[PDB]
Amino acid sequence: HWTYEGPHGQDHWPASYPECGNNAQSPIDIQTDSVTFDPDLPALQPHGYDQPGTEPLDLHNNGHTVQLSLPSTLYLGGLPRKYVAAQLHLHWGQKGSPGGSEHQINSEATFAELHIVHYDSDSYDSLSEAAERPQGLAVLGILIEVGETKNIAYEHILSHLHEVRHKDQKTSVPPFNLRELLPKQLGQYFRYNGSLTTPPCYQSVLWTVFYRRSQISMEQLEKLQGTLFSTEEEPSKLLVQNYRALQPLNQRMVFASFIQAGSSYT
Ligand SMILES: *[C@@H]1O[C@H](CO)[C@@H](O[C@@H]2O[C@H](CO)[C@@H](O[C@@H]3O[C@H](CO[C@H]4O[C@H](CO)[C@@H](O)[C@H](O)[C@@H]4O)[C@@H](O)[C@H](O[C@H]4O[C@H](CO)[C@@H](O)[C@H](O)[C@@H]4O)[C@@H]3O)[C@H](O)[C@H]2NC(C)=O)[C@H](O)[C@H]1NC(C)=O
Ligand SMILES: CC(=O)Nc1nnc(S(N)(=O)=O)s1
Ligand SMILES: [Zn+2]
Repeated sequence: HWTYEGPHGQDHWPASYPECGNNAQSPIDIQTDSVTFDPDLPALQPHGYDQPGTEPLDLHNNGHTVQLSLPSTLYLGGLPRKYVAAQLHLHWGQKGSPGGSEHQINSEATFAELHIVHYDSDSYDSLSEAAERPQGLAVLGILIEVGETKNIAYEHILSHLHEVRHKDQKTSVPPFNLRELLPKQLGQYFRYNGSLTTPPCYQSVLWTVFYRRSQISMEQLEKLQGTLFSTEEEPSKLLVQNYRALQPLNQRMVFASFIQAGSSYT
């Protein structure tokens, strides 16, 4: 039903999904000269990331992104509640165009963004249930840029895109070290209250966006940008530009878990 572009595109989401028009939405542009340092923000502590179970993980092209199911044995230990892993997925732009990430830092987008989705199992029994509640979800956002060499960790995912080119196709991915999908310096991140960046746009996410970026090769990017289709069959249409436009900060506070010399905040 909903899409990024067209009649049912993002500019029209509010006409079908009211919350998409609300005022504490995601993604946002994080301007470091406006964040507030919070010395009490804990280390994230991803648990079980190195070994996401022993069974093959499902990889699904759902027409809007490619999504990897994750076992609830993985969870984050440094949050207000116990948030267990449910899935991760990606947002990107398109070959020959700039951008592709959802969040921006100091008004600069990167080529793609990885979202690892967790939900509060202390309070709820499923991802879908938690997705509609206040701080029901905790999503980790990793901005992805292009580096000089192939990133093996991301390759564990990218090497399977050709198996799920059509919307709704699925394939299997052997467990791999998920920690390697994360950038360096896990201790430097931003934290704010936001929402799902796709319809229904529920304001249920406690967001964590890392300060440092992960890097994939130029070739891995082109592969991410032009393999999957948004269609179930012919004619085929490439799944591209699946990132939502920036949403107004609307006076929310963005907190930083770190501070350094020359930080634009004190
Ligand atoms: C995302 O949005 C949520 C919802 O708005 C925010 O949650 C609120 O966070 C504030 C923290 O600033 C909470 O208010 C403070 O509560 C302190 C007591 O905390 C305990 O008790 C509360 C209430 O039962 C619990 O929610 C909490 O978990 C603790 O168990 C008070 O000590 C604070 O008062 C002091 O500071 C104020 C300044 O605002 C002074 O005026 C007071 O005199 C005093 O010095 C304050 O009341 C609030 O309870 C939270 N609401 C909910 C529903 O959780 C998140 O902070 C926000 N996250 C981000 C990253 O933006
Ligand atoms: C059930 C569930 O997780 N739905 C989501 N919708 N958008 C998400 S995102 N892009 O904000 O991570 S997660
Ligand atoms: Zn996402």
